[PDB]
Amino acid sequence: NVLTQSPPIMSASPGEKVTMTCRASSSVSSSYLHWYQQKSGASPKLWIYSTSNLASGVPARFSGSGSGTSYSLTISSVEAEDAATYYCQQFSGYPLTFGAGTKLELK
Amino acid sequence: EVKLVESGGGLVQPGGSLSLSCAASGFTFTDYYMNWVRQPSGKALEWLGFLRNKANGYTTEYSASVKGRFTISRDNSQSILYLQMNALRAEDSATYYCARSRYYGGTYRYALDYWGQGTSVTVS
Amino acid sequence: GLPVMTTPGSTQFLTSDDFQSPSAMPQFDVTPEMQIPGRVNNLMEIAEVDSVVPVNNTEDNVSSLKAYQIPVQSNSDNGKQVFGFPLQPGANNVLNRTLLGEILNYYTHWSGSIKLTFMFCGSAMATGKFLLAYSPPGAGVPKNRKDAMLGTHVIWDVGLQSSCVLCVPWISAAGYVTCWYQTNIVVPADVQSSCDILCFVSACNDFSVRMLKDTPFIR
Amino acid sequence: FCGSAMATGKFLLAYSPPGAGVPKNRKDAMLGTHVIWDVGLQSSCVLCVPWIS
Amino acid sequence: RSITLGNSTITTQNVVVGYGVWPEYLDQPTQPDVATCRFYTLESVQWMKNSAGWWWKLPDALSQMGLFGQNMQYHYLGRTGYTIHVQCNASKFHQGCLLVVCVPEAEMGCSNLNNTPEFSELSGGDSARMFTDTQVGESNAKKVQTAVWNAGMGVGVGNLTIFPHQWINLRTNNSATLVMPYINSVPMDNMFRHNNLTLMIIPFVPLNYSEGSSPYVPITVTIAPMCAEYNGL
Amino acid sequence: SRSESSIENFLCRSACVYYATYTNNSKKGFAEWVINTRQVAQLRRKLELFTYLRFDLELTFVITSAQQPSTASSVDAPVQTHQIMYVPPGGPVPTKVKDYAWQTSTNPSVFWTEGNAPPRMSIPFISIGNAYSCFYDGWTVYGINTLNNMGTLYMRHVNEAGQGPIKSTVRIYFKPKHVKAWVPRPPRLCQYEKQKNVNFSPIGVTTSRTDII
Repeated sequence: NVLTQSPPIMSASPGEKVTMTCRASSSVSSSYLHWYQQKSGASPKLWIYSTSNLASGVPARFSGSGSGTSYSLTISSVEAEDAATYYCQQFSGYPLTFGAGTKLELK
Repeated sequence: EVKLVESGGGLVQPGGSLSLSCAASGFTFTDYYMNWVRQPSGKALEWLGFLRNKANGYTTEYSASVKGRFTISRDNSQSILYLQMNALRAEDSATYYCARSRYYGGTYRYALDYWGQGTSVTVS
Repeated sequence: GLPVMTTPGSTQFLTSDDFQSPSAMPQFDVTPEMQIPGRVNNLMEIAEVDSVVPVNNTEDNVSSLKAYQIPVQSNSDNGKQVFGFPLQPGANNVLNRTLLGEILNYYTHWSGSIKLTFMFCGSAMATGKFLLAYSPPGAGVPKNRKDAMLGTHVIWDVGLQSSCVLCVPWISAAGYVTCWYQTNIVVPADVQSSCDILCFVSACNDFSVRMLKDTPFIR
Repeated sequence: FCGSAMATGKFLLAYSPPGAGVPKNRKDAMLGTHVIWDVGLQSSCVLCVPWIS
Repeated sequence: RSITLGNSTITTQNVVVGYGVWPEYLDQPTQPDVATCRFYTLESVQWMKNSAGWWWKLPDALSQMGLFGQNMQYHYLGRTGYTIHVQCNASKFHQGCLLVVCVPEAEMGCSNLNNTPEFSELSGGDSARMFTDTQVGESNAKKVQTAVWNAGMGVGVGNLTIFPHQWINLRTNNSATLVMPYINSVPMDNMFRHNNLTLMIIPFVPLNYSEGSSPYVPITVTIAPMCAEYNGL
Repeated sequence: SRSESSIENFLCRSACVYYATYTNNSKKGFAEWVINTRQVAQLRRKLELFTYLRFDLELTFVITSAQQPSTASSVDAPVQTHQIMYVPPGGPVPTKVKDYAWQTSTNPSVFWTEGNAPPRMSIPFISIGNAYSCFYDGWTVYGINTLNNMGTLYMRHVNEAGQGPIKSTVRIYFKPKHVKAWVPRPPRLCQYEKQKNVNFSPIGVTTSRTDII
């Protein structure tokens, strides 16, 4: 299974509604897809697990949805500290394959 | 609080071997799954393989492309982890992290929540 | 010689006929019989045993052993729906993949009763009380603890017994087998609180099936 | 067994016949003559054994 | 209470008996009684919090147990009946539910879809193989598919109670007993290329406790042969 | 009315279990089918509900023909005659069309011409042991159990081609009779992947609903 994230390059001004997508090559379960966030040369951190449940220590603006083969993530407002990379992870079988990447730069 | 420190990165010639070491602190080591994810510089992530806890009999499941050349093994004495490398190639120039996995409800999801600082392994 | 006459339907092949057939290998002296233990002579004998109901599906505990376990903990509100499931026949309900369900997906007409044996698997020091309301078909689902007591119901003590058996008919709204908190869970200290509940389903040996067909759980 | 009334456990009481060696393992002690002693059920298990000059 | 047999003696105080029939006996076969009928106590396994489940193949864990490992090896053909005692001992502050079931003809499936699992994976010699709570990988060559929610055979795990079984409910119940007759087609079969039974233990409600109690609960399993008969001149 | 739920009313049916073609003139046209139960899925899942079975067997073939495109010049043929050989477990085997193995002594074979009733035959219960074993946890290679082997079938024409080639199909039917069952088994939930073995991919227990209440 491969993950077609779309699109890789986005930029955004503070205050807007921004979405990114994670589309799978097959029908992956809603309980086996998670999200991460990695800063500029920093350790990656879990952000949303099982497509609807936020992690520990995150603000309440982020929420994701989707089912079947396409899954999305929605942020309410762009802030000053969340311009970084994003990856989605899947598991229908081995191996655990990761996504292409969503790079976000502030405006 | 979990704090996973890893060491052993540096120069190595192609065709040789290398042994990494990843230490654990802040939790009982025999209750959480231990993973290993490499990341090439500016490229997408790839997962290698993990190791189960004491209640599952200490088994491993590698990936399909990297089976055999590596070996995940633990020490019984201290909360420490090993990673044996054998017959490296020129394309394994990446950084190596240390991830933990845990239960969320009562089941096992496949996320990796807490990560190490990452040691860098390059070849020549 | 003897005069005969061929009726129509003579040189035909029916898929469900029964005529005496010529043997291919005579004089074979077949291997004799043996009293092997555990013989079944009617398929309703399989349906009498008890099987665990996956009543806690919720799209995330499906591929684990948390599908059979109902979480029960001492909350702050007095009276909330512990679990509940309808009794619609065949339409993806929770009794579909159990042992009673896998036989009754071969026939089209069946009509009888069901034993719903419960079991509280918690500590031996914790008490509590549970309502087990069954709603008859046609009547609405109870949305409250009070009117669930007005219907047919059975109050289930936990400290006295650990299994309360409920009988209910099942035909080919249709009913609800909802369960409500009556009290909290009184525990002593150094005892955990999050106890679980198993559920079983059976046959009450009093229903028949007609009109065989094939199952839809195959390609 | 003089312990608490809430603790359980199980003990093997292996007797070795004379001439045979001392058992150095749990497994072969089960192969000899032995009696398994529950603690939660009873609190005294009596063993009989001959003794010569 | 205090059942004695052979030279080994254990202590009991409700027994479910197979498919209704008590195990009985029938070239010329022999019926040895003085050197085999004893309670072979297997070694104990530890039930942790997040455990998965264990299994033993029945005419395989008794292949090193003393005199029986000779009578299996010197006598290839054979036919026996069994009697199992499973009891787990804990306090009144533990909680959990076990399912003890004894399945006949338990064929297991490999991880790879084209191969078959090797011998040293299907039966540990007098040791418990363990289930897993995840999936076994595909990239391995020969390993048994041990996902616990499908019980290795490709069946629903809740539907396993059709076989001779018993519930161990640590709130009230404490022990379980099974009596199994010899269930096979051929009356005298090889004992080395055949595993005619399998004793499984699966925890449905997992072990939970408070901080201060012991963090494991031991389970002991005791097997006792019956109607042991072999072939040899 | 539980009399329909009896075992005899549950398995004594008929199902197309094989379907093969063969041409008379290609020098490799002859059908071949090993007899087993694990061929079609629907007959398999109803038969792996039990462990040990014992049944007699009933076979019926519906042979039809079809004209292949010949060259020219007024093609006309007489009726065709199909020979359906049976091989018991532990016999010879044919590898070509014209071979000694068809003309052997103790392989019973029928001879059926077209335009008649279809050629039913019946095989009795053929095993050294006392019952067919639908499952086997042990070696003989793992999970084979060479005791319950029921033999093969072989079909070919006997009419040599004169002017126009003819290919023909065959649909072997199947019907157990006088069935006795033993040791019931819970139904197989996952899919089927291989014929000879029991391998599978893991799958969830039940098609899920959105909530507990």
